Amino acid sequence: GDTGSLAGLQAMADSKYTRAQKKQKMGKIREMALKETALSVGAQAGLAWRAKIIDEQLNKQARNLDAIYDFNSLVLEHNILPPVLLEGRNTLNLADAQSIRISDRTYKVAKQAHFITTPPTWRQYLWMDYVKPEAPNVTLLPKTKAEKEIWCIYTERGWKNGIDQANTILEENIARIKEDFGGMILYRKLLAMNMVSPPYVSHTDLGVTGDGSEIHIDDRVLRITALPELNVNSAEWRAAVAK
Amino acid sequence: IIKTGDIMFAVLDTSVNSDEPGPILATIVTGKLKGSKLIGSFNLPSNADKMVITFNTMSIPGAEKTISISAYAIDPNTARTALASRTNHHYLMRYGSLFASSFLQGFGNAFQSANTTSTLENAVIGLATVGKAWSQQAQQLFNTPTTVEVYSGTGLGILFTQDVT
Amino acid sequence: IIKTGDIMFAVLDTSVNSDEPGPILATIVTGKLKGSKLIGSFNLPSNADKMVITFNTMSIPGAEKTISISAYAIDPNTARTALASRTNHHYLMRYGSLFASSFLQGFGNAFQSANTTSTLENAVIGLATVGKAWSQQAQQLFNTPTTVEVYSGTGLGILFTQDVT
Amino acid sequence: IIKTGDIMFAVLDTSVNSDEPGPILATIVTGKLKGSKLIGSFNLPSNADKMVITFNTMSIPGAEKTISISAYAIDPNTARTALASRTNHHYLMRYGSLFASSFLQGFGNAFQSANTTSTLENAVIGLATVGKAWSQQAQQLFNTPTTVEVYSGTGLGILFTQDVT
Repeated sequence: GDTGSLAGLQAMADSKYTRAQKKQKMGKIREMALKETALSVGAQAGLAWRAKIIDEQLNKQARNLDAIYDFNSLVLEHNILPPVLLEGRNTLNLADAQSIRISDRTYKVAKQAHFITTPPTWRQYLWMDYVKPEAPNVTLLPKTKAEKEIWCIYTERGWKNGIDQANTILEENIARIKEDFGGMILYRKLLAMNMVSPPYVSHTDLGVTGDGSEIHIDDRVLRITALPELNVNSAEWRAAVAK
Repeated sequence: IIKTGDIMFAVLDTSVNSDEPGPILATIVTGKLKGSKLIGSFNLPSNADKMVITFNTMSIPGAEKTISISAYAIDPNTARTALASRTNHHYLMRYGSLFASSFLQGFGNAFQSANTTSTLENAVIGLATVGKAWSQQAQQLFNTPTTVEVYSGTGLGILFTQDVT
Repeated sequence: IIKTGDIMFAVLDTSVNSDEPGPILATIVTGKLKGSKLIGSFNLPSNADKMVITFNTMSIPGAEKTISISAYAIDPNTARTALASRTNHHYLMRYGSLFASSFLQGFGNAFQSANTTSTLENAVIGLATVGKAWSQQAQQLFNTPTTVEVYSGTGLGILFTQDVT
Repeated sequence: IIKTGDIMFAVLDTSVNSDEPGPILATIVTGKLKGSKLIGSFNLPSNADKMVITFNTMSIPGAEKTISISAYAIDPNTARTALASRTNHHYLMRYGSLFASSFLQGFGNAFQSANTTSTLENAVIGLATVGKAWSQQAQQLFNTPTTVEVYSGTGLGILFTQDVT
């Protein structure tokens, strides 16, 4: 080869390599067709199998997820989802030359609080979809054992790739639901820290109403008027202590 | 940018005999343009000592374009224009058929003529009469040339003619 | 966007013999267009070396449209243009008919000529007169070639010619 | 600027038989034009004592330019326009076929006529009838000339015809 460069050049000076390359040219020309199809069927099979296995594991261990993810504890007295807060520490920006902007900490409202009917569960965040394919079609069938072997190993590599993609999607969803849970618990902790206003919601009650055909005995209209937000006056901030 | 007359290599995967015209595709796998596939046709030569592929319609992936380089073929690892196939396809069958029809005609007529100087008579009968119709039909169908056929597992070398963007 | 000269697959399930042209349907089985049906026709080759399918009228489900991208067929798992069928449909029938008519005529005339040098005379009679009319009628009907016929259970490959949307 | 009719050299790399015309490429490897190339075609002469290359389409690398100095080729180190190839390709084959067909005709007719003054009669039969059809077919096919073929690993010299920039 080119690593043993002078030896390879003196070997190519002989015509035996010239008569040897004419078959490997046809081999590499016919080589690339099988790999993509084997990779495709391996990707589908491995992805479906790994997704089915991981959803089986999730259905096995569903109980402690319900134990740890008490969204129902996070709601307030008028059935309102708490808003989402994000924090960051030791911020800096070399935006350009002759300019450095640093700051100690940052806090950002991600998603605003709103009314809710039922608390969300982890199943809306971590359950992976599962449509098993059972339709194998072959473009070019293997005839030699060498092409059968490379078809097998490329199907296996596609199986591994589908496994990796399933793990990646699961990990991103894990990060997403952990982000939402951390945002809610950080809102609660910062409200305890007395940095965020509580939401304020008014009520308007009316008695019997309607025409002669429709009546409603008592109606109550509940409307939030003051959304939560952070404050700018620093003096109202009670800190903490421990023993 | 393609030089006026440079050389490339392409992957040909589908075979065709020289009997019916139609579109055929190859796939350039090296060089500047990658993943590109090229449709065109073939030619029917008067003498079957060579066979070439007329390639004119190129498609390069990435963009929705169809450029118009008309390109021709050379046999890889030969640097020649010959086609690696058979050329002795349809000589010997029509040769033997014509010779057998002749030999039948001759058998009937000569062994009918040499009678003065029943089974042998029936042999004379059969060859005497089935020689002639087979002889004229063999002279009718004797004119079919020997076709050629490219293969479905060998790529090709492509020399260019014009420039493209 | 379908590129100029790429590969697709279909399945042929309704058979026909290559005698009368008409619509023939296949169903595209993989790729971008799913559930799609394609009607087209065939062509008659004068030589019995291959047989190909003219597919022109495409229909995609979901949206009620009819584009007319035209494409041809290649033989699956051989990547050739031939049809997997029989080409010896009508050789030996006309061969044996013509040769029997000839041998009949020869039997009557030569066993007539052998009379100089009743049942055998009646053999001469029958052979001498039923040879000739069957000989000219066999030369009349000798021109019909061997037909080819597709199957009702074979897939096919479809290579594109133009781009669509 | 190139003088009106000087001498340059190039290296020819792609071979072709003198059967079907086609584009051929060479690369100018010396002179001011370095890496430049030239495509064109050839000629089919009445007598095969020489072979010349119709070279017209000249490409200069780097820049997208295509000048049109049209020029020819001569044999290296003979200072002549001949080709180093074989010219006795198809004489003896048709000679032997014609002579054998004739000898068959002669054997059948003369050893038929020498009967006055069964197996020998069958020899008369076979040669007497397979001589004639093969004889007229050999007179039909006797006309195919002996072709030449250029080589894929020999250089060439190019004498100029017109001036360029």
